[PDB]
Parts: sequence; structure tokens; C-alpha cells
Amino acid sequence: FLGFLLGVGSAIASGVAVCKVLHLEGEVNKIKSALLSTNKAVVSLSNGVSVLTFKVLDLKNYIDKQLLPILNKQSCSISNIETVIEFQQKNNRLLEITREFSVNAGVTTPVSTYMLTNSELLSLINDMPITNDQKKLMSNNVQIVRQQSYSIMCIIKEEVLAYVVQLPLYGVIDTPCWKLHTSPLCTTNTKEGSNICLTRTDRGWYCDNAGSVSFFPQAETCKVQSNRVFCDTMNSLTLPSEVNLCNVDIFNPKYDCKIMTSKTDVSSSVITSLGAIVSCYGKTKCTASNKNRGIIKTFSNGCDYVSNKGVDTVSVGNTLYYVNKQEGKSLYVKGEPIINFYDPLVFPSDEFDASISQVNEKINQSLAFIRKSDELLSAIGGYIPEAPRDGQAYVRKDGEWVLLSTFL
Amino acid sequence: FLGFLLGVGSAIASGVAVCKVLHLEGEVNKIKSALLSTNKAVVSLSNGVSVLTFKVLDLKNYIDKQLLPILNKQSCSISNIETVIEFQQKNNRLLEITREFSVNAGVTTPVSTYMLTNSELLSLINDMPITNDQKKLMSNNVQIVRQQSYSIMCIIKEEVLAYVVQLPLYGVIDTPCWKLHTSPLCTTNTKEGSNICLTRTDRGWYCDNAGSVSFFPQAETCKVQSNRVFCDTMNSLTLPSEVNLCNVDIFNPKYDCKIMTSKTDVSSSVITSLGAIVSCYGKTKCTASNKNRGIIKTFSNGCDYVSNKGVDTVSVGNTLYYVNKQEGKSLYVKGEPIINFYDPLVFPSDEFDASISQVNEKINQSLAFIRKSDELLSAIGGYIPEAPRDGQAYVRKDGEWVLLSTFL
Amino acid sequence: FLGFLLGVGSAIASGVAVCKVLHLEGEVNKIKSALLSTNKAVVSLSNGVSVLTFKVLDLKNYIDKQLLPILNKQSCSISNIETVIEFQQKNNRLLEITREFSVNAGVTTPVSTYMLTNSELLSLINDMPITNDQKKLMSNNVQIVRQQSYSIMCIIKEEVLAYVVQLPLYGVIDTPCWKLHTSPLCTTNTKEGSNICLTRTDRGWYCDNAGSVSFFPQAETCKVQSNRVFCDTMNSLTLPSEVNLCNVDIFNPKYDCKIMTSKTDVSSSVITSLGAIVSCYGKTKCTASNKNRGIIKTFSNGCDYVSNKGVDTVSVGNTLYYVNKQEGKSLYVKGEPIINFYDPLVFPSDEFDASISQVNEKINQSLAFIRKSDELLSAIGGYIPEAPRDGQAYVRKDGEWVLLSTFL
Amino acid sequence: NITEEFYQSTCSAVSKGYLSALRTGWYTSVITIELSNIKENKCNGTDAKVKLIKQELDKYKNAVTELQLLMQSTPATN
Amino acid sequence: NITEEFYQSTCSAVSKGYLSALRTGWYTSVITIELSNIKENKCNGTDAKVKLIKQELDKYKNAVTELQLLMQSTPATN
Amino acid sequence: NITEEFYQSTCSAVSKGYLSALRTGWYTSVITIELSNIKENKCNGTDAKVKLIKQELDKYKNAVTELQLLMQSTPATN
Repeated sequence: FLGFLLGVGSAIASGVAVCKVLHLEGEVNKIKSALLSTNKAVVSLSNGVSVLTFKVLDLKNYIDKQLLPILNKQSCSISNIETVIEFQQKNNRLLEITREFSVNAGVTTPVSTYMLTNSELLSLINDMPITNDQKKLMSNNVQIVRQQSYSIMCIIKEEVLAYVVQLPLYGVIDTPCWKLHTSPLCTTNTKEGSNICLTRTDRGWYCDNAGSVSFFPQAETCKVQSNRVFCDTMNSLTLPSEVNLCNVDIFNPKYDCKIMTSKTDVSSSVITSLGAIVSCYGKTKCTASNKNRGIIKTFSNGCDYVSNKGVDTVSVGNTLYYVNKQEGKSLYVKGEPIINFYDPLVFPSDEFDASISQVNEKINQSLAFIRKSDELLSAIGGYIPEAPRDGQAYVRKDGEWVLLSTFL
Repeated sequence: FLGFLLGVGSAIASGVAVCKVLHLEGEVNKIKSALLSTNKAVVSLSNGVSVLTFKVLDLKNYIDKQLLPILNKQSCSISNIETVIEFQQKNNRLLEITREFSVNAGVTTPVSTYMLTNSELLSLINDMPITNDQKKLMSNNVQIVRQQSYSIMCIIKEEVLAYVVQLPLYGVIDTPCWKLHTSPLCTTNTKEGSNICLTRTDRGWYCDNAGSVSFFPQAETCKVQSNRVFCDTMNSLTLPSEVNLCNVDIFNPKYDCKIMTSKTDVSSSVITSLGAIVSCYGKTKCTASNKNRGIIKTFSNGCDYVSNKGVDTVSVGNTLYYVNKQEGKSLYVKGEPIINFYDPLVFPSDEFDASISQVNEKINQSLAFIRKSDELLSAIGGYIPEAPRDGQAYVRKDGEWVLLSTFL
Repeated sequence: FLGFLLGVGSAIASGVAVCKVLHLEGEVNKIKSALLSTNKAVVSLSNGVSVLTFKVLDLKNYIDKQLLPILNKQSCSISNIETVIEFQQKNNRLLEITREFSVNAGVTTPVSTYMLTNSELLSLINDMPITNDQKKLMSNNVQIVRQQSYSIMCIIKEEVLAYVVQLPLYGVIDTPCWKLHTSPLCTTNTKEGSNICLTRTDRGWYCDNAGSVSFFPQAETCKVQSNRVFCDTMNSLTLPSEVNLCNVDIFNPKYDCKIMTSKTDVSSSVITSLGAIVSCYGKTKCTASNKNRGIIKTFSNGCDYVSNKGVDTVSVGNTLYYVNKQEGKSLYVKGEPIINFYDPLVFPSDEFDASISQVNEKINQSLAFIRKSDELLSAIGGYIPEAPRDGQAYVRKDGEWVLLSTFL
Repeated sequence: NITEEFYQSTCSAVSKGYLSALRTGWYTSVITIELSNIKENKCNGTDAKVKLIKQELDKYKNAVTELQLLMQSTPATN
Repeated sequence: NITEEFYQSTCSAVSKGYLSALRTGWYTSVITIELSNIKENKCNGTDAKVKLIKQELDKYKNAVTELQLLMQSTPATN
Repeated sequence: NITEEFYQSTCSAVSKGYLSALRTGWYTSVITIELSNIKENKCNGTDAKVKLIKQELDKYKNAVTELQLLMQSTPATN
């Protein structure tokens, strides 16, 4: 997983900036006056930013108008059990908001329904300065919008309790996306530790964006609604479009594909959108099973795939996987496993964060060392040994030493 | 941690399949008719699967029978504060379920008490098609059962709100399990960066399963109730029984034990079930302390262990650890640290995901390079230099060049 | 991230020990008698430890005194809707506590307001045996105190429901702390895979402690309140004060600085306390933008920094970052990138967990191999070839073979 | 019960004596709540009890419609 | 809709046919609750309704003061 | 207060000026709730107030028994 290559952002930096602006002199008074005749108004702050403002609850009006006209002539005993229940209903939302901020140090995510109800959030979306396409998208996926939102508590002063809700802006919409699943690719030997293995490390989500590809390695931060993928660019890497070349040809020179190497051959499975990848190695028993037929395929050693049509269960060793039953078409693309091409003797087998070119370079260096030693070893054989040390001169006749006296 | 070698499953694939089945024509009507005279019945769906069905709340009956017979002759004013409170009590569970699904995008885990109360869950367990041993286990550990369960919201139609609760099936029960704790094993030199270090990377939970060993590297996904271990096989690797040989002899050839190598000697501690492992290196002050006696042992450099009997606190540097006070017997198995056997000059010191054999192979390659260079260097010494270039012939007498004229 | 070098502790070991002590004979009776005339008392347990004890709710008194004096002469019908509401209010806290422990298997964190209200927690802090400085710190940061606390459920017997709240002790206070941010440092070549890269791996929080430095690699476990940093020592490494030398001179010999090497040049940004680090490589478009001026700087390839004064947004590729607007002074320290000093031919480019000395050693070994081969290659050139094999003797005149017959 | 052995040679420890409970499968059950289809909130009532009933019924209606709007997005975890 | 291709050579699979929704920016809105400044809880009332009102008002006051005590610590996530 | 220095040579930054609060120990306190041992829910009452009291008492009893069933499993985090 390429998550260690991601950057480090500040999630609520924009919201905290609005909180700090709200503490300036007259800012809270501006909001209070703006929210006098309505629950929703647009306010321009001192820094020139126009922000939508909501008044979701008026406890000041409910306590001063209804309640608190009890004629406290030692009695105060003006009451109806209805207004006791009604006050509990109104006050409960404040209590729940206070509870949530107490356990989350003033910052919460996702934004709960107490922090913003569905009707308030939908109204907020309707009045946001965004495209009707973006309004439609946010309205149809309110639950995802909540999950990608923060609630930061700003200020409580001048009879006003204010917190900022920091909503997402989906500036990239309806571009094609694809998901890459990778599984280890070892040699199929039955013995332990006698295998060389390789694995593509670029698994995750890919989406077209501004002529590039936004790549999300930690696919667990991306939420999928049917055919739609919701992702945060703060958890993304920007890559050239040629990164898709690693799917048609891993040995292409236009992009250096990312792999890792190992000697541990362990069996596992990866459940994909429309099928399952099975990596079977050693003596592990890997099978594909059906709910009405039982075991219908026994995988051999190596890397194999089976579609979800006709298969409901894949078992790898003692681990049983349910495959997704999503509708779609699957295609098997035949090819020789690339691990077959590598000589195990000069194979770099502990490359944790490597690439196709980097592995090829290391193999080249190892072979260059072998050739250099062999060239030196061969060139040495062309020289002549020492003549016998016996007090008499020697001469070189053909390839051996003969006494000089023979030729005198 | 060997968690990167784990597979990728789909947790709620089976539950989502049941949701999709529930959307077929007549499926909801079948459930509604089945739950007419009872709150609990077994229903066979269109795909041949029999699923238990619960009706946990009947708001239709409470709103149409009680309430809503108010004679709305402009009044509708038939009411009793009791039925107002009663309706709030009945409606609150629906509100809480709606709240939870709103913030979790329709999938929740653990299953809350609002989603399934204890009595309903226990009744569900009682009627599940499982062994009485499994029923007893789930009933005694309801809190763990909740933690290993998902609640997926399926459908709301035909006056029916339906969600599937996906419960665990414990098919492996009462097999022996053991936990492996590992700590870095460096050399004891006082200087910085002048040490070679090794660490076993196979720490986690191990359990016997179907003649193999299910290995859970991320032990934080396993919940322990006294002597029982609850684990998910989807987060497991299947290994041969010979993996236990790494505990009796790390150099055994029947299994290639997993280690990692480093040159960073840093002090730390690992709290085990019945004791503490202390790795003390450099000039760190590592001590074992008692609550009634104070410091009772000062560890020397290296790797040491102390049992929890008589020891309540271990301090390593500025970090203070409380040891577990669980009752049990501990055994110290004496032996020479294996890091002593390795020559630092040819020691591969950045093997992140390696093994005993792999490290031995790299050492062999480094020594082979040394021997090959020495053999070439020694063989070269057996040859003869160039005779002086002075215009006169030279002959080889013993090991030196003498003029040919001397012998004529 | 150096989190894999951290130890393994047991968070609630001390609390579980108190739970086990509470199960001894007479311990619950001692607590019940102590909490007879007050809600808060100090109790000495059988093991000699004095623990503060709170009675936060008395359902026994409210059910037996008020309520339950209903004269059940077939009626029991003594009731007032007030005491129905009052009983719901009192009973709700027990229900919420039971709910939380049901979904968390008896251990919760942070301690919720149902488990301990603010007034009870503040009273608990006031009576803890700690310094007035520590009491002031905990009281001012109650939300952080909750986040660093566990609630363990002990026992329910003898009409007593008891759980232990395990509160933090801040024994190190007001020592200076600093945060280290690191970003990859590659060469600036435009081509892909033609770059060597280096990155400091010691990022995190550092704090002075007992003449050493407590280092927290996973900075996400440290909570910052303005200028204060709250950290857990169980997630810390103890280092010599010379670790700060890596910030003034990464090549100092007194401490071996931690780095990692790579050949993947990818653009990213790191948002710091008062600015942003931008690593721009390849053909990525990296810009610094202002909310009132737009793009005000276009970064060139390499590693650069910009302060938060005058800059509100940094965009790296398709990723947009908001910088923190915290007030403070920033300083740019000019220097040549150290990656320029490394020869790519002998550069170890897959050092995942390495150091400055370790990388230098590997470069030295690679250069030693080159020199050793060159010395052997040069020494071989000083020897003499084989004289022609033609049946006649040859003699060495100057540097060539001449017939012996010429000199006879 | 639980026993532990420390190996000084490899700086490791093994804690034996535990019993297994491994999740090997999934059992799915359908939990239902019967709902009431109501449309006529018509009531010319100013009584506070009537207002409370109206508020709680609106809460019920909002919950049902919110669940339906959730249902227009098919379930999927990622 | 969704299509998938498995590459046997590299032991990998690609699932195509998805549509994007990428969070590229942040929009910040201010949500307010108007509060009442109350100090006089003076009431010589023993009526149970009065006691319930007093309890709910104390809850409100405690919530407001707790939020203020939270506010004396400026927001920051880490 | 807070100052920051960027080192161009090593592509790193240090933010100084913070103050420490390090968790070095644990203090354990016992929080108790006094419970009532009730068995006789006998009441031949059809009054709605009586039914509400019975429901809230059953909730209390269920909570107590559920906590006891939790207690038959000793606490342990993993």
C-alpha cells in the first residue's frame, strides 16, 4: 500500500480560520442581527468572505416568551406538564450537541443529525453557491456528505452559540474511475521458502482529473454508492495518464510500474468488484464453491481468477470469503506469469518499495558483477606460471619451461 | 507485523446478497404475511435460503389502533398525556435506528442495542441452526457477538422497514490457541549505531484449525474473554503446524522463521499475558518496580523477562508500563541470544520482511564474494612479472630475471 | 513513520487490577458503608491502596423511598405523572451506561458524560492527590482528560454497581516541546524513475523529559491545545538529547539520523504549524495561492517552504491544501539539498528503515568493491603473456618474445 | 489455565492455554419494523397535547422519509 | 455499467465503469443557537412540575457553562 | 509563542514553542451506583400511569440483568 507516499494536510484549517474570524469585534453581532427575521441568511464577514448562516434552535425565545412568565410572588408555580415536555424536547438538542463536543474536543466527524438535521442540511445544500449538478449530487448522497464533513465549535457569546459546519465541495464529478486489485504472484513450488514472489503495489482507486490521474492508495477512505466513487483529494497522489499503461503492459518504458518482491509464498484471496483473485501456493487447499452445488472448482498453485456468476464462495485454506454479487461482465486476459521470467539466483527478494526498472537495474548489477569476475578469471588464464626454482635457467619452448642447457 | 500479507475480503457480501434477494417481487409480502401472528418466524426466500425473521416493533398497530381514533370533527382533540409518553417511547427506537444509519451510510458495526436488544439477540441465537455448544458460547459472550456483527439496511416498502443483521458463525471452537510476543534483539554495545539487531516478525495469535494453524498477525482484531479467544478468519493466514517449530528452534529447516534486521538499538518493553519482556540497549535505565517495595530489579543491556508475580510495574526510559496481574505460571527458558552468532561485517542490516534462510543466503553470498576475490588474488600471485625493458634478453633462473649473456 | 519501533503496553492493566481487588471478600461492603452519608469518600482496599470513591446515582433510595409505597391492595395505583417523568430521568443514566458497556465489552474510551459528568470529574480532579499545577491543568483541559481515560466495569453485587474510571496522571508538565515535519527530498529531473530520493523518518513530537527526549512518532496520538501538547508516554521512545543535532546538522557523528531512500519522485505537501512544505517533482504544477490575490507563487522542482503570512492555499497537482492561520514567526534556513551530494550509481535506493551512517557504509562497501576490482584489474596488467606455441624456444627481450636462436 | 514461556535466545514469549472461538461463517437474519402509512395530519386543534402528538408524528414521518432517501442509495461498504 | 478484467501475467484486476465525486474544496457555514441569559432561579415552589422545570433549567445552565469551559480551549485537531 | 524553522538542506521543518503535558501514570477511582433489589412486580393495575411505571421498572431490571450477564465475562481489552 502506497499510503506512506501521501502528503499531510490540515483537515479543518479552513473551518478554524472562519472560527478565528468570528471572534473579531462585531462579527457575532452582525450574525445575530442578520438572523433576526429569518433562520437562514448570507453574511459577509470582516475578511470579505460570504458565509451562509443558520439559526437552528431558539432557546432564548422559548425560555423568555413561553416559560418564565410565572409571577414569582413566592410561588413561581405557573406550569403545565405539556410545557415541561416541550422544554425537554427543545433543550435535548442542546444537551446532545454539548455531549458530542465534550467527548470529541470540539471537533466532530461525521456531522451528526443533532448537529445538522436532514432538512437543514438539504436547505444548506440548496443555497450553496454551486452548480445544480453538484446540488443534485449532494442531495442524493446526504449520508456520504455527512461522512465527509466536520463540525467545529467556534464561540459562545452575546446569547449566541455558534459552530461552523465544514461541508465538502465536489469540484470533480462524473469523470471515469477504476479500481485496481493486486495479489501476490509467487512461483508454484510445493516446498517452503523455495519460491520467489512479486506483487503490484499500486492497488487502489484511480480517477481522471484535469488531464492527470488522481490515485487513492488507501481505498478504505473512498466511499462507493453504486457506480459513484466519493474520494478526498487530500488522500490522493497526482499521476500522469501513462500510469494506466501498467495494466496493458507492466514492462512498458513510459511508466515505471510499482512492485514489491518477497520469498514468502502464502495463500490468500482478494475479493474484487465482479469476482475473486485466488493466490494458491504450497499445499494450501483453495476451492470455489456454490451455495446450491458445493465445491465446483479446485484451484491449482499460482494466481487464478473466477467471476461471481455461478460462484458464491471462495475458500483459501481455513479462510472463507463471500464474493460480491454485483451485476456486471468479467473478462479473463490470458498471459504468462511474469515471475517466470526472473532467475531466482540473481533475484532481489527483499524489495519492499520498488519498481520494474529498479528490479531490472539490480539484476543488471548482479549480472555485471558475475561477468566482471568471469572476465578477470578468463584473462588470468592467459598468463604463464613460474619456472621451477632449482638454480638453473629455464626457457619457454611451447607452453612449458625447458632447460636453457638443452639449446646450448 | 505481518498484516500486509493478509487477503482482502468483503465483510457484508452475504448480507448484501440477502438485501438484494429481499427486493425481488413478493419477497416483502412473504415476510409480512409470515410475521402476522408472531414476532419470529422462518421464511424461505426465492433463492432457496431459509432465514429467521423478527418483528421487533409494530408502529403500524400502535398508531392505527391506539392513537388516531380522535374523531376529527374539527377537533382531533382526543388525547391523554400517557399515550403521548407511550408514543414517544415507541417512536424513539425508530428515531435512534434512523440516526445510526444516517451517520453510518446504512451499515453499522457493532450492532447496537437499538438495532437488536439483548432479549431479541438471545432469542435469535436460540433459534439459529447451530450446535448447542455454539448457542451456549454465543449466549455467554453476547457483547463479543455484537462486536463481530453488521447491521445492513435493506428496504422500506409495503409498510415494512427491513434490515438484515449479519451474525457470526463460530465453526471452530475449543481448539488450543497461543499468543506470540516478540521484542527486538540487538547487541548490547553502549555506542549508538554500533549495533546489529534482529526481531521475530511472526507475533500474533495462533490457533489450531483443521490440521493447520490459523495465524492472526494483527492481534488487535482478536478479543479475549478470560481463556477464550475470538478471532475472524478473514484476518488470518493458514500455516502448517511446523510454524510452532520456530518457538523450540528458530534455526530448524522444516519451517523458515520470519525475522527482520536493523541497526537501530532502541529500548522498549512488551507486556505479555503473565509477564513483561524488556529490551534494554544503550544507556537507557530499565527497572522493574513493586508497589510495596519500589525498584526491585535493574535490567542490564539486552533482552530480559520478568514474571508478574512480585512485579507490578516496569519502567523503560521515561515510559512506565503496568504488567497484567492475571494468574498463571511462567517459565524462563535460558539460551544464548542468536544475534551473537552473526558477524556484523557481513550482516544484512536492512531486511524489513525477511527470514532465517534468506538472511543466511545473503550472508553466504557476501562470504562467497569475499572468497572469490581472495582466490583470484591468491592465484594472481603465482604468475611472473615483466623482465626489465633495456634492449637485452633475459632468462628466468629461479624466481628472478638474469641476463642471457651470463649463460653464453 | 517510526511507529513500528514502539513497545506494547497494557492500557487498563492498573484498572483491571483494581477491579480484581474489588472482588475480594468485604471490599464491596467497605465501599457501601463508606458511601453511606456522602457521595465521595476515600477508601483503603485490602492491598493497601487508597482510592477515591463516588456514588453518582442512588436508584435504591429513589425506588424504595419515592415510588413503591403504592399500597398494593390489588391496586398499586398510586402515581403522579411527575414521578413517572422523574423516574425516567433517573433511570435513563443507568440505561445509557448499560448501552455503552454493551457495545464496548465493558471498557470504554473516552469516558462519556453519562459515565462521569463534568461536575463529578472536576470534583474528582480536585480531590486527587496531585499538585495544584496538575489540578489546574486537568480542570482547564477536561475534554482532553476524558479522551485519555478508560472506564472499566468491575462488579455488580450487594445492591452496588461499581466501575473504575482510570484517569491520567500528567507527571511531566511545562517542559519545552517541538514538532518535526519531514517531506521527501528527490532530485529535480523531469523524467520518471530517473531520480534518487531521501526522506527523514524521525517526524513526530519531541519533548524534554528527565534529561532525555520523549519522542512520539505517531503524532496523531498527541492532542494540541493552543501551545500545550498532551501525549502518552506508552506511545513514546526515549532518546538522548543529541537527537536535536539532526536539525542543525544531519551529518553530525554524535547521533545517527534516521532517513529512508527511494527512487519514486512524487509531489506532495506537508502542512506545518506556521507554513507549508512543498515537494514538487516531475511535471507537477505546484502553486501557492491567496484568497484575495489568487496564485502568487509557482514552485519550481525540489523542496520549498512558504509561510502562512500572505498565503491561504497551497495546491500540489490536483490536491488543494489549506494552511493553518496560526500566529507566529517563521524562518527559512538556506542550504544545499543533501541529495545533491550522493552519486546515483552507488546510491542505495531501497533503504526503508535506514540511517545516515548506514547509507554511508553501504556506499563505502560499493566503492570498496569497485576499487578492489580495479586494483586486481590493474595488477594483472603487469604480467607477461604466453610465448608462441610453435616448437621453438623464446626469450624475453624488452616486452615481447624473441627467438632464442637470434642470440646464439 | 494460562502458562507462559520466555525464550531468551530469540527474545520472544509464548502464552499458551487459551481456547478458540473463530468466526468461520455468516448467518443473516431479517429484522423488520411494521410502519403505518399516514397522510392526513389534518387537525384544527390548538391543545398542547395535540401539538405534542403532531410533533412526534412529524418526527416519525421525517424518519421514514429519511430512511427512504437512504434507500435510494444501495448499501455498500468501502 | 461495471466491467472487470483480470490480468493473469501480473496477478491483478481492474474494475472499470465507475463515476467520480472528488472532494476538491471546503465550504464553511455558521450554525447558531440563540441562548437565554438567566440568573434568577429564585422560586419558593415545592410543586413537582416546578422541580422538573428547575432540573431542566439546571441542565441547560450546565450545558452552557460546559460549552464556555470548552471555549476557553481553542479548537485544534491532532 | 510558536516559531518555526525550515531546513532546505534536509527538506524538514521544526515548530518550537510548545509546552508539555505527558501522561506518565494512571489514577484509578471507583464510581458506584446504588441499586434496588426488587422482585415483586405484582400489581393488578390497568391505569396507564401504572403501565408506564411497569415499563420503566422492567427497563431497569433488564439493564441490571444485562450488566450481570456482562459481569460473567471478566474485563479484558484486545
